[PDB]
Amino acid sequence: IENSAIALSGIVSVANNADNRLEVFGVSTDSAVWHNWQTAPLPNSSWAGWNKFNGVVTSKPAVHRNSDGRLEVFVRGTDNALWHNWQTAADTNTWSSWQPLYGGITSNPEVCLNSDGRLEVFVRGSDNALWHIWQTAAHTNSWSNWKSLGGTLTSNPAAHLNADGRIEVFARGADNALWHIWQTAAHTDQWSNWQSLKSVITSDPVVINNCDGRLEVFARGADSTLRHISQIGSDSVSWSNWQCLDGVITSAPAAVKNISGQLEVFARGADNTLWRTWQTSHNGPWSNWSSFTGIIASAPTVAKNSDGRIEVFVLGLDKALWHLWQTTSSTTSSWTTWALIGGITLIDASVILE
Amino acid sequence: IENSAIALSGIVSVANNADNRLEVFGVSTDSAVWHNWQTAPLPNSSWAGWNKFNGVVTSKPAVHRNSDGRLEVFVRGTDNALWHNWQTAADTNTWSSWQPLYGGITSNPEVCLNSDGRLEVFVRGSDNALWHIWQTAAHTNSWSNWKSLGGTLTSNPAAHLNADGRIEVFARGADNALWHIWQTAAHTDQWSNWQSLKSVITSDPVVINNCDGRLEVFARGADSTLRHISQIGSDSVSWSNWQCLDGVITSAPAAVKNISGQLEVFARGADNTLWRTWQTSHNGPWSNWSSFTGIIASAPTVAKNSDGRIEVFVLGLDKALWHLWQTTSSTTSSWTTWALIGGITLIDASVILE
Amino acid sequence: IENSAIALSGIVSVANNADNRLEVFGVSTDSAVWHNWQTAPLPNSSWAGWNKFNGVVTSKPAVHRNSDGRLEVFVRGTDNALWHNWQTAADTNTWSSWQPLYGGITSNPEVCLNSDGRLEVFVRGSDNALWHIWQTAAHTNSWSNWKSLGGTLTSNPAAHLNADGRIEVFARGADNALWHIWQTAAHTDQWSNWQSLKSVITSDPVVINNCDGRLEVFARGADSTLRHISQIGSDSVSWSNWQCLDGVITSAPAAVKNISGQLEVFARGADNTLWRTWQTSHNGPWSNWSSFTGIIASAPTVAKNSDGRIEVFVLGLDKALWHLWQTTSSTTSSWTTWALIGGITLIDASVILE
Amino acid sequence: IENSAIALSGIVSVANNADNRLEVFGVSTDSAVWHNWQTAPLPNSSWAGWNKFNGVVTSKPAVHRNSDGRLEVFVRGTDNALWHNWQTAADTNTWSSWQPLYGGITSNPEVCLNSDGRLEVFVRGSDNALWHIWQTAAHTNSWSNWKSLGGTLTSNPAAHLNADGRIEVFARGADNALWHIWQTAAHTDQWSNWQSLKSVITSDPVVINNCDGRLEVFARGADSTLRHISQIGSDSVSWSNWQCLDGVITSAPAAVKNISGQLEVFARGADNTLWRTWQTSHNGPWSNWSSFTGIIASAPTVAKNSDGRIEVFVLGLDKALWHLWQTTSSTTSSWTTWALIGGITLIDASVILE
Ligand SMILES: C[C@@H]1O[C@@H](O)[C@@H](O)[C@H](O)[C@@H]1O
Ligand SMILES: C[C@@H]1O[C@@H](O)[C@@H](O)[C@H](O)[C@@H]1O
Ligand SMILES: C[C@@H]1O[C@@H](O)[C@@H](O)[C@H](O)[C@@H]1O
Ligand SMILES: C[C@@H]1O[C@@H](O)[C@@H](O)[C@H](O)[C@@H]1O
Ligand SMILES: C[C@@H]1O[C@H](O)[C@@H](O)[C@H](O)[C@@H]1O
Ligand SMILES: C[C@@H]1O[C@H](O)[C@@H](O)[C@H](O)[C@@H]1O
Ligand SMILES: C[C@@H]1O[C@H](O)[C@@H](O)[C@H](O)[C@@H]1O
Ligand SMILES: C[C@@H]1O[C@H](O)[C@@H](O)[C@H](O)[C@@H]1O
Ligand SMILES: C[C@@H]1O[C@H](O)[C@@H](O)[C@H](O)[C@@H]1O
Ligand SMILES: C[C@@H]1O[C@H](O)[C@@H](O)[C@H](O)[C@@H]1O
Ligand SMILES: C[C@@H]1O[C@H](O)[C@@H](O)[C@H](O)[C@@H]1O
Ligand SMILES: C[C@@H]1O[C@H](O)[C@@H](O)[C@H](O)[C@@H]1O
Ligand SMILES: C[C@@H]1O[C@H](O)[C@@H](O)[C@H](O)[C@@H]1O
Ligand SMILES: C[C@@H]1O[C@H](O)[C@@H](O)[C@H](O)[C@@H]1O
Ligand SMILES: C[C@@H]1O[C@H](O)[C@@H](O)[C@H](O)[C@@H]1O
Ligand SMILES: C[C@@H]1O[C@H](O)[C@@H](O)[C@H](O)[C@@H]1O
Repeated sequence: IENSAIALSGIVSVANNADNRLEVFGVSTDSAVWHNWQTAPLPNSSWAGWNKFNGVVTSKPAVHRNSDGRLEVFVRGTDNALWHNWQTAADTNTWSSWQPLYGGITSNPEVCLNSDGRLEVFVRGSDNALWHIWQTAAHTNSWSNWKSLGGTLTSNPAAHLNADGRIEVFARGADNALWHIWQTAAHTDQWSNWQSLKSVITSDPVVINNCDGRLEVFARGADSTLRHISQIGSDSVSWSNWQCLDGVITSAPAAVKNISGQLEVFARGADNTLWRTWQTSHNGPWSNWSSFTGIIASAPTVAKNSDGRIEVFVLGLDKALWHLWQTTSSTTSSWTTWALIGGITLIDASVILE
Repeated sequence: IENSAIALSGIVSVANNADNRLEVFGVSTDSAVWHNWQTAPLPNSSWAGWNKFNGVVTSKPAVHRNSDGRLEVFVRGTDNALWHNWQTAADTNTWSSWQPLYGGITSNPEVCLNSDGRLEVFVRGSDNALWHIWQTAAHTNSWSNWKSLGGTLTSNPAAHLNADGRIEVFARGADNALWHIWQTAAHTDQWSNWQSLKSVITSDPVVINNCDGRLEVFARGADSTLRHISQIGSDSVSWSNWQCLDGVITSAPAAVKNISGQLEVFARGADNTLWRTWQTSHNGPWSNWSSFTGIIASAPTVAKNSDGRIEVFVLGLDKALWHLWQTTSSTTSSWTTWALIGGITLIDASVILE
Repeated sequence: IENSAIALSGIVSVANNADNRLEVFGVSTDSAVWHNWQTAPLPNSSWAGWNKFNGVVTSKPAVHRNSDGRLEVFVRGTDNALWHNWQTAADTNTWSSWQPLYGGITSNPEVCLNSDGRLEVFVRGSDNALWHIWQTAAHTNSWSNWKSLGGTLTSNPAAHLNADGRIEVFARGADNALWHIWQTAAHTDQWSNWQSLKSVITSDPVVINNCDGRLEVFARGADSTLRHISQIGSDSVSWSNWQCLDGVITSAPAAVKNISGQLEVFARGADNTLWRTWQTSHNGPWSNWSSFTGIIASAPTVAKNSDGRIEVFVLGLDKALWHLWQTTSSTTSSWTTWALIGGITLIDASVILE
Repeated sequence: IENSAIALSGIVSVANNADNRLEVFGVSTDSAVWHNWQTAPLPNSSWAGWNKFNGVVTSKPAVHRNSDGRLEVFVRGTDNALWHNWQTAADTNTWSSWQPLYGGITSNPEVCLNSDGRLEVFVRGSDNALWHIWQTAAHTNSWSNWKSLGGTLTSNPAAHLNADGRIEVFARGADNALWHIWQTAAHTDQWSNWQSLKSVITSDPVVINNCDGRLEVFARGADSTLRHISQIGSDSVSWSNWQCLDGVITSAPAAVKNISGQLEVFARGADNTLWRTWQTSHNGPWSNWSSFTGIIASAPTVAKNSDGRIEVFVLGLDKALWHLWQTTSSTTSSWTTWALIGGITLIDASVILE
């Protein structure tokens, strides 16, 4: 692979509803967003069926739960501006129409919740810089003007809250290295300069928080293996060295923290099946990758159920959405085999960044 | 102290709003509930002033945030039944009137959020058993009938979610030991039998979750010192031995998990000042207690701000509410000295359990 | 029990030979020291039989392995002075006669190895202060003069190396609290002043090193339960608060670090059987005590075999030495039941400190 | 670099004497072994000066301390057989002549101490298999016959005790992967078959024990960076995945466990200076490499002083031995700059394995 490659992304965005039911969002062959959901937060739950939002879209959709429980989806439109829609009541299938947030968008949108309850969206803009826009009041349809954070992006952005409430954004730069920028006071429009974490990544970065409040970042490297880095913590503003893990992966990775507090990472492997690795102990070494039966056609998208059970979604060879999950909450739970969520097929609507 | 004593409780209940502003609830000399809140989730924020809910009450009030962000308060009424009121919109000072949930209540109420978004309330009933009632749909004013969990309670109940979504309830029993009972499937009406954790406690139990998903319980013991016990974990249904910490305490303890993942405990000490102890490392030993200047007249009530800063509320010698807090998010942050939240005085409305 | 009680001690001293065979030393009804050893460092090993050192003694004997592998035993004599004898070659049953080190001794002797290979002995002296004497060259029969470290002791001393090579000595003081004093430079005659760790202990203190280089001290408390305290570490000269563990114990405790790095403690329990508790995780909480069948008449003495298997020695109701051990090296190994090491009976020769 | 390269090795072997004084062994331009030692185990200690053992040698020498404190050195002779010499008394400069152990040796020798006090030596033999020979009685000049462990070696062997007393040997195989073989009962002639840890290493393997009893192995990889792997533990016979650390290294690595229980690794870096990395927390992530001033001409050899202070030895550009060390025992201690141990120059006598 080339240093400037971006690994295959996930095919849906997933969220937990206010009642913790999983709900997924993808783009079908009509270039419209469709969604589907569990009807109950139970291990046996049926799924409602695929329901369409009217409107042609031009990016992967991004979803986040508002601080009042209402889901809200962000997507690029036919006019290359940002659009969004939302549940008008938590846990209810009453949605707004797509509504305009304007701007000129050249990446998939990335949405984060500030620690004061206000949603905030990050995109690459028409000048390849990072731009953002936010709710000016928690869970309200009052949005700011667009504002630039500068930089030159060559990946989609990835945003995450630090334990102290400061949003931090990660993105690949013009030199194919991982760069990052952050709020310097929680949920305030006060930002750092861009700083480089070095190395070379060949996927979007993926970021998760450890129990102990340290951010950890995962990405595919130049040699096509998983690599990761973490904050040193203790009021330090330093990071660890990079480590790679053996095993060639062929999609973006997806990270999750299990209910035991340990990290797990999923990715499509060299044989195009789903691979999983997990920390064997607190901060510990990582297990050899383990494989699930079945060839997959997207990166995994990983979520957790109301009872902590991990669930994974992927594009199948039939171009439909499949999922599998842990049967019980235990960290040693067995897993199901891939099952179909049928009724539509999906396309990869991700913005082509080059 | 006698084995059957119940240590002095906190004087307010505290919650985070959907936007993470702190809001406190207490009972004034008119035997009505009043509340006060931060106007913004900032370290410098002013407080709105004391506002009254009309209605005479006969217990300490209990507050919880619904899964749609709306706060909801539970209290015993003049008729010894359960009453509740709620914000009609998240982050808004538009409240319902007190509305009836009926029942015969002989303890302070305790409220928990199930992992499927439904509030659930636990009380001691007219026959001294544990009784509960719940929302039948997430964040909706549809409630179940009252149902008995049996037992004989001599403390208020304390409820907490396990990492796998199962509510677990702790309460002192007829033998003055700590007992507990739990959902055996997450957010389902399937409960265990009562089981004893043994020992003798002289306060309500206080329960918190560790990073690694293990519950930890704190209480004052027969010798008036803090003692604690924790789940062994690893799909075990066993608990650790009890450990006590040196230092005589004179109120209920209050536990909090800081943004570094470590536990801290606050309690009024033998000299009637606020004492604090913290885990020195991951699961580690506990620090010697450290003292804050100022004589206090209630147990502490502890909360965290939107940026992770710990904040403590207590009754003063003037019978008014005071608070102090960490000045920065760091675990080594300095602390302020007690400041007054003036305008009313408070009484301890806790139900007298004997 | 009274605050000034000293819990029943172990009946033998145990050491590993240069080849790691266990060897035990006790006092028989002739008031002479006898010893016995494994003939091979194997799980099935026979024991050689009881062999007598000629000479009447007046304390429990203390044994340590020199830095050249030779065992060396220290004891108080009929003249109340210190005497010692030694293997003249490692792993060989060729011993010196008892040889004089003089002094006036009013406690059992305690021996430690400095980090530069020189043995050092600590005793309470005729004026109740701590006194010490040392090899002036590693593993050589050249000893210093007696020198005083001051203080007032009401227990036998317990000495242990810090991770940085500094000997630290623990002993109960005139106020029945735990006190300690330490080298301020490794293996040098430069010592701190006495400092109090506070509390009240009713046994000799027992000290062990954690993996992470922090000393941890165990003792019985005023309420007859096990209590413990540890160094905070990180170049701090502070200690944790004291914690007690539920369960009444009736002898001195014995601590050991298993080959997994976790601490375990053994003690005679309230029912006069052997009890065991272990840390359930890294620095973690402690297990409920578990009991071994059989009434015992001394504190346990605990050792580790060449393969890490834990082995325990106690006085039986027949006044003979019994032992049991782990059958395999695993931390979850099963245990044998008490077996007799027959041929002599033993007395408790410990110096009566009052 | 090629997959079959073996990274530059250290220029001396180092041991602690019975009194913990450091002593180093190297080969000079006369192809004889010389040694030098600290005169006292102190931070300021002078060194004795270079002293020659008569006899021409044909490998790097290997040194180990016997279980009776006497150092013993192993080397290949002019006849390609194994030779050894020893201190005849601990801590004394009275040495045997080189004495024969015979055999046909095609690697540097590697020496380990069994958990029953018997030295054991591992070499590649005339048929490229692993061969070994051992003391049949602890610290005695009675040796076994040579015996084969099979395999095909392309690196020098590296041997280490498991926490349970079983020797484990690591060596690169015919496929350039890391292989290992182990005693299946502690200090017994009962061995496993060879098993592969996979990957590709371009240096000798280096093995150390973690506090928690798990072996960890370090080696340079095919991409010239440091990589490492560890035992999973918990009576499992599994290992972690491999991880690499960013940073090109140009010698064998040297690992050490500091007195805080954390691992540190030293290696010559891409700019031919000494680099150091350390675990930032328990099992934690690894720091970015830090550099010491000065170009070096060998891998580092790392030791610990009697007080825990880390000390490093390297070949200088003048072909003499240099060292630097921590000034205090603290983990954050400052370091000295390179100082000369003058009087001879050294050559790399390592056996050329191809
Ligand atoms: C995001 C970063 O912004 C500037 O610093 C560029 O010079 C970097 O190459 C990178 O694109
Ligand atoms: C809550 C518990 O319920 C029953 O088991 C009683 O026998 C106990 O004493 C306790 O009150
Ligand atoms: C060992 C200690 O030495 C002195 O400080 C005494 O005052 C203490 O009581 C204690 O005995
Ligand atoms: C040491 C190992 O021994 C055999 O298994 C060989 O097939 C391997 O290639 C390796 O050399
Ligand atoms: C998502 C939105 O759907 C609408 O129908 C379009 O008119 C907008 O341009 C945008 O594409
Ligand atoms: C997303 C932002 O929208 C604005 O309208 C543009 O002017 C900016 O360059 C950027 O593209
Ligand atoms: C995940 C499923 O595995 C099967 O082998 C495929 O045939 C399906 O299309 C799908 O990819
Ligand atoms: C809290 C409620 O306030 C109301 O005014 C009363 O009528 C009810 O009895 C109850 O006390
Ligand atoms: C709280 C419950 O209310 C019901 O009405 C009573 O019948 C129960 O005994 C219990 O007190
Ligand atoms: C906390 C405050 O400390 C002061 O000393 C008291 O005078 C106030 O009443 C209040 O208790
Ligand atoms: C241990 C020593 O044994 C000898 O026989 C005695 O003479 C000494 O006094 C001392 O008791
Ligand atoms: C052990 C020491 O021996 C010396 O001879 C005595 O003078 C001291 O007081 C002390 O007893
Ligand atoms: C440990 C052994 O247990 C048995 O019950 C006793 O009869 C023996 O004397 C001995 O104490
Ligand atoms: C190390 C030994 O030194 C001796 O002098 C030689 O005779 C042997 O062959 C061997 O080299
Ligand atoms: C080291 C061993 O020495 C023996 O003499 C040889 O026969 C073996 O092949 C091997 O080289
Ligand atoms: C370590 C020392 O650093 C210096 O720069 C060199 O000149 C010396 O030869 C030696 O290598």
